[PDB]
Amino acid sequence: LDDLVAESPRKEFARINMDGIAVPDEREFDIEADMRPHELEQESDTFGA
Amino acid sequence: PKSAPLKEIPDVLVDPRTMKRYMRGRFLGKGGFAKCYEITDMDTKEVFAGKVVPKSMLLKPHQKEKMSTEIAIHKSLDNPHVVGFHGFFEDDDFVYVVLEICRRRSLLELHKRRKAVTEPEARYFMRQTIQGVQYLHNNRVIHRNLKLGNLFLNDDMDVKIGDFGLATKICGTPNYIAPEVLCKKGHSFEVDIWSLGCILYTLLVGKPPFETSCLKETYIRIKKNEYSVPRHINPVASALIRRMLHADPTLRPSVAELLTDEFFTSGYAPMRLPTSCLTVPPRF
Amino acid sequence: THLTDMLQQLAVVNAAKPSDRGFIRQEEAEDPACIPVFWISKWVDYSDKYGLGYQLSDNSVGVLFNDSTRLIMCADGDSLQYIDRNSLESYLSVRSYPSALSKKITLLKYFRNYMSEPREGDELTRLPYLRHWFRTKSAIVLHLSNGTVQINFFQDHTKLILCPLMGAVTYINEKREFYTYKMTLIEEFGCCKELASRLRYARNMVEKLMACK
Repeated sequence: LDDLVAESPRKEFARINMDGIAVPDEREFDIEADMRPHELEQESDTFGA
Repeated sequence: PKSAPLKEIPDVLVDPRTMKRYMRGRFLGKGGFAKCYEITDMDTKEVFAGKVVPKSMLLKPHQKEKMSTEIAIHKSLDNPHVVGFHGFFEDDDFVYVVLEICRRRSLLELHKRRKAVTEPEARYFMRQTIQGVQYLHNNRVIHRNLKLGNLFLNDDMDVKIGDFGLATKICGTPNYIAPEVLCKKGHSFEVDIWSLGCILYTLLVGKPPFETSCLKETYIRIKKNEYSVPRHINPVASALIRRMLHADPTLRPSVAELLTDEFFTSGYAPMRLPTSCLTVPPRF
Repeated sequence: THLTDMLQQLAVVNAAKPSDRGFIRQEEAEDPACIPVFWISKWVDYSDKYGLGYQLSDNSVGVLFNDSTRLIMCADGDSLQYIDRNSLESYLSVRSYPSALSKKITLLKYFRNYMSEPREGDELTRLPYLRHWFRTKSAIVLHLSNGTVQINFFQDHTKLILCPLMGAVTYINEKREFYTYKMTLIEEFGCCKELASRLRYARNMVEKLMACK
């Protein structure tokens, strides 16, 4: 299990609510999200061609 | 050995009679000895399901007889709840059949994912299927192989009855066989009614009413009319199933009185379903 | 049950050694009738703060929050399903929600916004949701509530999607081509080395899913 860098919360050991979390500006969310692991499967615009 | 090497299917299917060109796309599956492909009409870009049947498998007059009957019957059909026939043609090696595509597959696949569906969903699928069967019987066609697997679904989740391989207008082995066929009392439209009975049971219970591990016990259960509707099914549906599955074809309902049974006139009956229903229960 | 049945199906195909055959006929194991209804098209691992956000193939979206609740938005951008800690599922709209869901709704929209590039019947849309996931350096694994397990391989941008209900495995290659195979047919006709090793890998991933809970 050491390969696991991240996983879903185990309800038993997880925080019980998200009251502790501050909601950011969308801009900061977007910037930080770019530096997070993600896949957006961008398929590029062919501009009608 | 005892078979010729299979001929390869052209990349473009041409109907010389109408000069139409269908680009053969992806494999959709193989049903019996036919293979089906997504085909695209290269002038209009309409997409269809192309059933490709090798002539090598049509050699005896009985097999050609069969194919030609399936085709004559099916082309004579035009109904929102029957798979649309859009034409047929042939080269030296194949008979190509152009069908309305049903991209959401079949009620069998739905059965495998969902098992027992909710009663409203059952209402919806059975109503649509029955309107289909009504049309067929009004045109003197007995389908004779109604099953989950030939109740097709389109992208709007409308049901299309297909696979007219055993159909006749007034055989091989049907999925759900009626007792009268087995007893060899000959048979009539009531046969279709029996199958709908088996389909309704299956949609509500989550498993087939008769079929078991061994084929011969299935047969016995069918002759003896031996099946049981589980207690958690409600009475109204249970009574409908019993009527549909009656040992005596003369005592099963007409297709015409199916939609007026209390199972259809009571209870929530959604008129449309979302595609989400293909995999999990709906909102309700 | 989903994972258990999946594990057993994978053990069986893998134990038949489908690539170790003189002549592989992979194409005979194809079963397009078993094509998945939904898969995960996009995802964002923001689990250091909020949770994991994702988009399904029908453009609905979801987030698994770090408190083990889930909020799902349909394609219409309005209808939501919410799954609380005790797995109770509630239906609501984004116009009308409990004030306790207020932060989650905002977070959800953000994910949705970041990932983006109504006939009769649509109102009955209910979606499967993300039950568990884990990520390693080379792959992510995603388990939905309908039993589907999806494995994205990061190196070659490929995917496997496994369903224990259809007994099927879909491979999505670099060129984004979907191929769906019946695993009992893979057992009979064989598959290539590359697929076979991905099936072994999948059995390993699925074991890791069962071991976290």
